[PDB]
Amino acid sequence: NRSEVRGGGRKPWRQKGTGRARQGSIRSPQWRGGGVVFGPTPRSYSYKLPKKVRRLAIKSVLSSKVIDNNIIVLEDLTLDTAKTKEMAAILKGLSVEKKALIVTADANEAVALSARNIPGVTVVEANGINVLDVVNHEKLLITKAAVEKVEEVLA
Amino acid sequence: MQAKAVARTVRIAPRKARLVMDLIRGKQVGEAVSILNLTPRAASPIIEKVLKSAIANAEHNYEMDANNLVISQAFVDEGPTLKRFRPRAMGRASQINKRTSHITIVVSEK
Amino acid sequence: MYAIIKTGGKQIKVEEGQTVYIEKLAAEAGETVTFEDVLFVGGDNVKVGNPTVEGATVTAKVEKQGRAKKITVFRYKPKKNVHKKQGHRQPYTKVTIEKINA
Amino acid sequence: AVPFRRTSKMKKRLRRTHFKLNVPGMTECPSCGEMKLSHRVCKACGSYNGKD
Amino acid sequence: MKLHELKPSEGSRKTRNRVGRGIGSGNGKTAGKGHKGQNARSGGGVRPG
Amino acid sequence: RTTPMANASTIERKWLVVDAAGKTLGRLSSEVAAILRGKHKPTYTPHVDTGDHVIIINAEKIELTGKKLTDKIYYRHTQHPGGLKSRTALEMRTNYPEKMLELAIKGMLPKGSLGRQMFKKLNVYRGSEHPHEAQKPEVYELRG
Amino acid sequence: PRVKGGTVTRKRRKKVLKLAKGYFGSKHTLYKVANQQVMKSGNYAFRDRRQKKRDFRKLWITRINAAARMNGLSYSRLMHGLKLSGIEVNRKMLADLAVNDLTAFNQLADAAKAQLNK
RNA sequence: GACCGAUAGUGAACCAGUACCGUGAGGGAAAGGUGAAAAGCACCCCGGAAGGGGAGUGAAAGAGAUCCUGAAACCGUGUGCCUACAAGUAGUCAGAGCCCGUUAACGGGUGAUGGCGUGCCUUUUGUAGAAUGAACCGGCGAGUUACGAUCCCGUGCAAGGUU
RNA sequence: UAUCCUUGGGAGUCAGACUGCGAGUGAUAAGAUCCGUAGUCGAAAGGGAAACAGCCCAGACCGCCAGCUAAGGUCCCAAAG
RNA sequence: AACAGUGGUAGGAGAGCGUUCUAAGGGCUGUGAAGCCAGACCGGAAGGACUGGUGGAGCGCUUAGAAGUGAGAAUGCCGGU
Ligand SMILES: [K+]
Ligand SMILES: [K+]
Ligand SMILES: [K+]
Ligand SMILES: [K+]
Ligand SMILES: [K+]
Ligand SMILES: [Mg+2]
Ligand SMILES: [Mg+2]
Ligand SMILES: [Mg+2]
Ligand SMILES: [Mg+2]
Ligand SMILES: [Mg+2]
Ligand SMILES: [Mg+2]
Ligand SMILES: [Mg+2]
Ligand SMILES: [Mg+2]
Ligand SMILES: [Mg+2]
Ligand SMILES: [Mg+2]
Ligand SMILES: [Mg+2]
Ligand SMILES: [Mg+2]
Ligand SMILES: [Mg+2]
Ligand SMILES: [Mg+2]
Ligand SMILES: [Mg+2]
Ligand SMILES: [Mg+2]
Ligand SMILES: [Zn+2]
Repeated sequence: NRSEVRGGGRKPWRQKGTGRARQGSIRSPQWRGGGVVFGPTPRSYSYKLPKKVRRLAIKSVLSSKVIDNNIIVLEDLTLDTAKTKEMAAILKGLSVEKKALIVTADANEAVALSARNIPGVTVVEANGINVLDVVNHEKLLITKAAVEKVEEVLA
Repeated sequence: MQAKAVARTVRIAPRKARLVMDLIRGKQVGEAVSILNLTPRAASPIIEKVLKSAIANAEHNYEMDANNLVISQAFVDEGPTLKRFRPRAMGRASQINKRTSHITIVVSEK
Repeated sequence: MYAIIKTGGKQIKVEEGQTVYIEKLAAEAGETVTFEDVLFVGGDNVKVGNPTVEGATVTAKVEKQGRAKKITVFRYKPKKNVHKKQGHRQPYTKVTIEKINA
Repeated sequence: AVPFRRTSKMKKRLRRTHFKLNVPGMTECPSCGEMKLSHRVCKACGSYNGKD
Repeated sequence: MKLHELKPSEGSRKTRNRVGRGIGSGNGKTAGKGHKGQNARSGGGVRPG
Repeated sequence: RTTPMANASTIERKWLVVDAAGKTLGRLSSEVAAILRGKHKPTYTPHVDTGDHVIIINAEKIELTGKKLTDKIYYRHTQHPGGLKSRTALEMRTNYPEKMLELAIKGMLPKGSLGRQMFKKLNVYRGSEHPHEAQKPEVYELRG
Repeated sequence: PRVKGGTVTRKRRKKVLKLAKGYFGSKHTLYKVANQQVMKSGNYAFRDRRQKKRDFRKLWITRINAAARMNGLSYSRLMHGLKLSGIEVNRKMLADLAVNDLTAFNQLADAAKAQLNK
C-alpha cells in the first residue's frame, strides 16, 4: 500500500498556484508506481465443520462409492517387494483403469513404494482417508483389515 | 512493373518535404529531375537523390527504359522524432521536435 | 386486379403473385392462408366494401415465418444516470398472394 | 489570446490549400539542352543569349 | 457427487454486492451513500449512540 | 415500405397565369404559394419541388383593405447602425409592385433550401403582358 | 489473483466506434465523442420511429386532400362522406389510390359525395 | 504459492540507489524479447554517407540490430459517392440519384433535398448553459481484509449445540 | 375497491421550485418572504403555449408506412373549414 | 391459459454478462493457439459466434471455487501524439 512503497514522503508540489491537480505523495494509488488500494494480504482460508458434519461427509462419500460399484474390497494386499511393475499388474487384474485410492489398515511400506510412481494411484492408511481423496479417485481399493479399522472409527 | 526507392529517417520535417513531393508526383521522371534542380528547397536535393535511386533500380534490376518512366507514387511518411528542449524565459523549457521523414518514390513505365 | 385486405392491424393493397410481409400469422411455412376481410377490389371490376366486400377473399401461401432486421432501442436521460438498452426483432410472415377471389 | 477551441483536421486542411509551391519557371537551354530558369544564365553549360 | 458436477444447496450462497461499478448495477457512482454530508465520507459517520 | 415518392424523373410542371387585378394581396398570395409548393397535386412529395410555375400579371393592381396602403410599412435593415429603412405599402405598390408581391409570397413559402428553389418558379410582372408565350401558360382562377 | 485490464476495454469501445461509422470528423474516430453521438443517436432513433407514423399520416392526408379537391370536395367532407358510407379504407390506401389508380379513388369519392348530398 | 508477469512485481528483470536534481541532509527515474542456429545479408546497382533496390542465408528478412506480436490517437497516398446560394450539438427519420455485391439479409457504400433536434459529466429548486471537469488516444486509478456484534439464508445436531 | 397492521433487515432525505386557492410580513410590490391546501416539477419523456423544469392535455415495456380522440387548432409557413 | 401491470433521481430487492486464477471432467491447437485487423451473423442487455487476413505457441468449453473482476470524467498519474 502507499505506506509500504519506497519514497513518497514529500508533497510533489505546493497545494495552490501551479495549475496542477493537488497531490500529496508520488506514491498515491492514482500514480504510476504508487501504492495499491486494498488488494491481496496474507491470510488463511481454513475453517472447521462440526465433527458430526465431518463424519457425515466421509460416510456419505463412502456410501456413494458402494452405490456406483466402485468399492473393491481385497482379502489382503501384500507385495513381496517394492516393484511398480507388480502393482501395475495388480491394478489391471482388478480392472482399475482411471484413478484409484488404495487404503491399507496400517503403514504398508511395500505397497506405498510400489504405487507411488503410477499417475492417479494414491496409497493411504485407514486413518488418512478423507473426503477429497475418496471423491477424487474413481475406484476405492480398501483391504478387509482396513475396512474394519475405518468402521471402528466411524461406526 | 514498379521500381521503388526509399530514404528512411531523413532529417527534414514531413510537412516541409511534402511541399516538394507534390510538385513531382505524377510527372515524368525526366521532368521531375529538372523541377527538383530548380526548386530552391531543402527537400529538393534529398528527394532528387531518392528519385534517381529509383530510376537506377528500374533500369538495373528490371531492365526498364529510363525515358519511359513516370512517378506513379510519391509520398512522405513520418519517421521517429528527436525530442529536444530549448531554454525559455523564467526557467521554463519548451519542447522542440526534430522530425524525420521516410521519402518513397515509385517509378513505372507509362 | 388488386384488392385491399385488412390483416394484422393494418391494410395492404395486394395483387396476385405479389410477396408481402405481414404481422405474424399462426401458420407454418407452406400452408395456404385465407384473408376474409377484403375492403376494396380494384382493376377492371371495382367492388367497394361497406366495410367489407361480401364474400370476397384472398388466398395466399405462407412463404416464411421470420423476424425482421434487429433494431437496438437505446434511451437515456441526460445527467440522471438513466440508460436503457433493448434489442428488438419484429416477427413477420412472408406471404405470396395466390388468387384474389372477389 | 489563445485558441478557444482546437482546430479540426478539416479547418487545418482548408487553410493549407494556398500553402503551396509553384512549379519553377523553366525553359530549356537551347545550347546544352539542360533546363534553366527563364532569364537566368544556364548553370550547366554557362550559356546566355546563345553565348557561353 | 463428482468434482465436475458440484452443486451447492439452493440458497446457501449468494453473490456479494459490488458498489461503484456503473449505473446499471444500481450502486454506481455514489455507491449507496447518497450525496455529501458526513455519512457519505470515507470513515464517515458519528460514533455509536 | 410502399408509399410512392415523386422525384425529378416523375414531375411535370405546368405554367399558370394569375391576374392580380382587384385581388387582395394576402389572399392571392396564399393560394399562389400553395401552387408553387405543389399542394394541389396528389403526387405531392415533401422533399421535392412538385409545384407549377406561376405568372402574375397586373401586380400594380393588387388591392389592400382598410388603411394598409398608408399604414402597412415595409421595413428593412441594412445591417449598419441606424440602418432601418422603411416603405409604405402605397410607395411599394407604386414603385416596386413586383417586390411587394414577391415579398408576400416569399414569406408564405418554406424558408430553407427547397423553399428558395420553389420561389424561383414565381414570375411577377407589372402590366398585363408577360414574355412567356413559349411556355403556353394556362389561365388559373383563384379558388376564393 | 491479479486481473489485468486485458482486451475487454478495447473490444467494448471498438463496437461503439463501428456504430459511429460515417459520423463527421472525430465523431467516427474518437471514442468519447463517438460514444456520445451513438447514445444521442439512440434517443433520436426512438423519437423518430414514433414521428415516422405522424409524418406519413401527414403525407397521406395532404395527398388525399389534393385528390379530393379534384372531385370538388375538401378532405374534411370526403372523410365524413366515407364514414357515413361505412368505408374503412384508411388514409394510406386512399393516398395510394389517389396516386396510382385515380379512377378508383374517384369512385370512393363519388360514394362519399352521395352520402353528403343525402 | 487459486503471488506479479515489464505502468505489474523490489526504487531497481537492463552496469540502480545509477542518470539526473540539491551546498547539504536528501530526493530519485526511464530503459526486457532477431533467430533453433549469426547461417548477422558474399556480390551487383543509385548515393559522399545515411538509406534503399536486387541477389543470397533462413521456415519466415513484411525476423536485418529501439530486430516476437504491433492496437488507438496522430500523419499520409489512391479513389467509389457527395460538395463553391449555403445558417450546420453534425445526428436521427424520410429520400431520389450514382456505385457495389454480403455471415443472403423486407443487402452494403455515398447522400441532392424534407421533418425533428441546444454535447457528456458533476452540482443544483432549476444547467444547452455565459457554473464545474475533460486537448486527444492508450494503460493505470476508488467499499477491501482481519477480528468482533447482529439479522437473513443454507446445512448438522437439538434441550442441547460446540470445542 | 385491495389495501392495512406487527416484527425484523437495508436505506436515502433535513437547500426544494413554481402554479391555483386561504392568510401573515411587504406597499393588498417582487420570479420577494413565511405557513395552510391541491397539483406539476424535482424524479416525467409525448402534444399545445413561437422558443419556454413548475402553466393546459396526457403518464414512454417494444415494433407497425393502421384507427379514434385530448389540449390546441383548420388562408400560407404547417396537418385539418 | 385468463386478467392486470411494466417513466424514474436518492435508495431497497432480484436475475444475469464479462475478465484473471484454481479444482474436476471433456476438448482444441504447427493441417496453425492466444492476441490483432475486417465483415452485411446471433442474443432482451451486459455480450457470443462464424469466415477471411496477420500472427507463430499456447487456449477454450461444462460445473464449482477464489478475487488486485469491468472506467469517460478525480485542474487524476504515466506514455504517446
Ligand atoms: K445536500
Ligand atoms: K508488453
Ligand atoms: K485518459
Ligand atoms: K435533488
Ligand atoms: K492464416
Ligand atoms: Mg512515509
Ligand atoms: Mg535561468
Ligand atoms: Mg438507483
Ligand atoms: Mg459528489
Ligand atoms: Mg482499465
Ligand atoms: Mg517497474
Ligand atoms: Mg518465437
Ligand atoms: Mg444556485
Ligand atoms: Mg464546484
Ligand atoms: Mg477546461
Ligand atoms: Mg420564491
Ligand atoms: Mg433537465
Ligand atoms: Mg407506462
Ligand atoms: Mg378523427
Ligand atoms: Mg394545409
Ligand atoms: Mg480495478
Ligand atoms: Zn546551357
